[PDB]
Amino acid sequence: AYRDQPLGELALSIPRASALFRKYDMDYAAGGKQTLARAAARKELDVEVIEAELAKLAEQPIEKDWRSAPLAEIIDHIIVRYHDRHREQLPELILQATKVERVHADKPSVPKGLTKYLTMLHEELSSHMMKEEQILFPMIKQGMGSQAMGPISVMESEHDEAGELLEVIKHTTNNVTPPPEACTTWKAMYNGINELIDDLMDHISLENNVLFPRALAGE
Ligand SMILES: [O]
Ligand SMILES: [Zn+2]
Ligand SMILES: [Zn+2]
Repeated sequence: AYRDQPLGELALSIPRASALFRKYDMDYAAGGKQTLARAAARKELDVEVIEAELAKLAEQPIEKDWRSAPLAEIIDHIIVRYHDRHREQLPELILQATKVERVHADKPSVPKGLTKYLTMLHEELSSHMMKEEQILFPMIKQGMGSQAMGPISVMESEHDEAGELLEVIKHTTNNVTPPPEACTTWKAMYNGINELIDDLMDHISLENNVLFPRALAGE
């Protein structure tokens, strides 16, 4: 009965359900408590079609269940797979945007402002990830999460803010769709933005749907 399960649960139990949700712009990362039925109702989408899509994906076995992994292992994975990867992706994308805005400034379809908006995202992310790595994650590792509800809600507010900056980047790039005039840098950059959105959503999902709720529950 997938329509009745929360998005976050579905994304964690069905391999690549996250990619299905991305296609429909369903926020499983910050909106993970919503039922699929609700999220579908909000978007005016046929849930039965989405349920069939999920059933086909569930045919693949699941590769690794983060729902049961120890919190310290989740944290080290976040740092290596997501935090450090964002520290490399974003500056690359900023450089590519700088060049595109420079060279194609006079094309009517150029994504004007993209360099600044990627830089804003990068700046918010850098300070956010440092708070996590230096202050919050160490306390969660020592089993102190159930006394950290204040801090954790602050981090979830910051995840929501990063979500808003993603929407701005989407808006500036026509939902990350290159015009017919785009060169290979411009196309590659848009592919990299999509990759960044994928990773960021999986990163935030892992924190909002697994790490933080388990830590608050006393792990
Ligand atoms: O994060
Ligand atoms: Zn993080
Ligand atoms: Zn975070």
